[PDB]
Amino acid sequence: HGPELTPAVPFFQPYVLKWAGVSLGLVAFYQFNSSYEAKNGHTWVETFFHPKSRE
Amino acid sequence: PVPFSAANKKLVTSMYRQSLKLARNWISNRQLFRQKAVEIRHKFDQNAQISNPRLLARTLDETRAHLYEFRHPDPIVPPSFPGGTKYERNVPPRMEKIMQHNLYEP
Amino acid sequence: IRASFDKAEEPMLGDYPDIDPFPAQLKNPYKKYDDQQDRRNLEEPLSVNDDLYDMWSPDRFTHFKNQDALKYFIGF
Amino acid sequence: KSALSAVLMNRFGDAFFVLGLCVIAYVFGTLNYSTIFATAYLINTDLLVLIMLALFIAAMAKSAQFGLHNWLTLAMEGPTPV
Amino acid sequence: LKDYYYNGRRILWEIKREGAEKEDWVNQMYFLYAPSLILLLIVMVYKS
Amino acid sequence: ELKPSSAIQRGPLNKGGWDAPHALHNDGAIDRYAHWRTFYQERFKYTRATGKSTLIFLVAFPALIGYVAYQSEGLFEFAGKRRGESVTTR
Amino acid sequence: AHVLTKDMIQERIVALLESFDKVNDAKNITATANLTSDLGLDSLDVVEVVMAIEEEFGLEIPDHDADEIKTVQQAIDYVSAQPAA
Ligand SMILES: CCCCCCCCCCC(CCCCCCCCCC)(CO[C@H]1O[C@@H](CO)[C@H](O[C@@H]2O[C@@H](CO)[C@H](O)[C@@H](O)[C@@H]2O)[C@@H](O)[C@@H]1O)CO[C@H]1O[C@@H](CO)[C@H](O[C@@H]2O[C@@H](CO)[C@H](O)[C@@H](O)[C@@H]2O)[C@@H](O)[C@H]1O
Ligand SMILES: CCCCCCCCCCCCCCCCCC(=O)OC[C@H](COP(=O)(O)OCCN)OC(=O)CCCCCCCCCCCCCCCCC
Repeated sequence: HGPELTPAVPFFQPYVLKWAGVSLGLVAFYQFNSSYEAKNGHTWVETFFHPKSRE
Repeated sequence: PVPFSAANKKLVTSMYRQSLKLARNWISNRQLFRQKAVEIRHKFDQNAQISNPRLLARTLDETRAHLYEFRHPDPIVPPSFPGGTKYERNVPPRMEKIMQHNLYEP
Repeated sequence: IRASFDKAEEPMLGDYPDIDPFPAQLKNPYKKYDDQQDRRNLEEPLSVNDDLYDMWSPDRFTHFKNQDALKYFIGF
Repeated sequence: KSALSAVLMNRFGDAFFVLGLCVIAYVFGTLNYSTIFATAYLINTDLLVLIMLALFIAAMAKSAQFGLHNWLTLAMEGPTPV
Repeated sequence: LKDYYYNGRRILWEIKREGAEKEDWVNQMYFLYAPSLILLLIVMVYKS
Repeated sequence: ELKPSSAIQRGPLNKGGWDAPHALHNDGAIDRYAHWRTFYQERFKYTRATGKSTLIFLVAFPALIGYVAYQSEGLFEFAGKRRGESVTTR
Repeated sequence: AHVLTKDMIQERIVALLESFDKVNDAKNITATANLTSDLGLDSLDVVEVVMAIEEEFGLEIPDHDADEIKTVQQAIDYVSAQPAA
């Protein structure tokens, strides 16, 4: 009846987990910096930006 | 160029094949086509009693030319055959196990 | 041999068999080849400029001569 | 071979659209529809003939006019709903 | 020993079939190369 | 009486590793055709078709687009122009 | 879908031959029958029936395989050799 089946596959493959986790972490981190900018006037990552002054 | 033979038979059996098939795709109607098919059937039957090689070859080569001029752009082909539209859609892959090229990695 | 550029590369070949170029499409489809798709037997000598006479080459129409067809096209 | 011919016809038209796009970004300094249409009536007409001829060769290649019609008929090797 | 491992793996522990395995490069390409590259992305995005 | 030393122990060279089984059936005709095309230059000779191609693509076409490129250097500005305004300079 | 079998090719090729008229008669037909000699055909209405049998099955024949189906049985297994119907 209907279509013939093939064996069962798990949904959360390792690449699904890896790519989804990295991109969701990057979007969450971007929203965290936009959260932190409104409270403190500056990004959380520009805390770590320490270049010398131009003069 | 040859009287009653197997090779002259080969030649004009294939020529009758060709003119029947070639008349097939000009004519849309069924009974116009079959009037025409009985007509060139008559044309083949008025010949085939010639015993000369001279005018047998002369009639042979000019009916080859007369066959050449009434050629068609599209031959009617069935689609799963090499002129057609279903030809080589899903060629089944041959059953082959994997040959390996590296000792360490697949 | 047959084409003018095939004639043009005649003096450059040496130790090379100098095939008559024949288009791979205008071969019979019903003769069984080793590859039915390319219409080629397995050790058959390849022409110079063989990719102009391959199956993957242009379609190379059969019904009109090309000078005739240029006359008809510029005509219309 | 039919998909190859279709995409190379379209790519002919794409080359002419890249030409017209370069002249758009040169003359108007932008690509936005609002700025280009706000300032279109002022621009010289030979410039606009050059731009619109390049964009028309693009449109003529994709919408399949007489110089370039060969790929529509040669796109029936794809299936019916395609 | 490496020779006896990999030639047995090619012809044929040897007589099993499953997928959990780590090849020699995945230790310092997923855990050092890839986070350094994502770090490079983040430094470019917030440096912009 | 001049023989390299008794204390050499020289032996054969091997590349080492695994002999991968043959994934590809060689074609003698394709290999001969491709070896003929790769080394085409050592059998290349000057002919009339060669001379036509050499003059057309090495001297004629460079001279043509050279003439076009030097004639048209400071001709065109199209930056901000209007109807009735020149777009060339000379 | 639609399957053919060899019963069907049999009762179609014999159906085709009983409506042809330049055969000798309608009951010396069987699978074993030479079209040349048994059914009294000339060398060109064996070609008219090759044209009829190739339009009948919806298939097409090159010239070097039309010639050799001279029996009815060779015709039946030759038409059964192809996947198209
Ligand atoms: C491996 C490649 C190496 C790299 C290639 C780049 C090499 C540079 C080559 C291009 C080359 C032609 C060479 C011809 C032979 C080609 C040989 C090819 C290889 C042989 C192996 C183009 O120079 C000429 O090109 C002519 C072609 O049209 C043009 O002539 C016509 O006029 C036009 C009026 O506008 C018309 O528009 C055009 O239509 C006309 O036709 C001129 O534009 C130009 O004079 C070289 O000339 C160069 O020479 C120097 C003088 O040293 C020039 O600067 C000078 O410097 C002081 C010095 O004394 C002078 O005091 C000073 O006054 C001057 O400023 C350069 O500026 C340049 O000119
Ligand atoms: C001024 C604007 C208005 C102009 C209107 C009139 C325009 C007329 C000129 C139109 C030119 C269109 C673009 C030409 C490229 C098209 C390429 C193409 O279509 O390739 C098709 C060809 C397969 O075609 P075919 O085998 O016949 O059909 C298969 C379907 N069964 O594919 C192949 O065979 C693959 C191998 C050949 C690929 C093409 C290689 C030669 C292409 C030369 C084009 C050169 C263009 C640039 C010339 C100037 C260079 C300085």
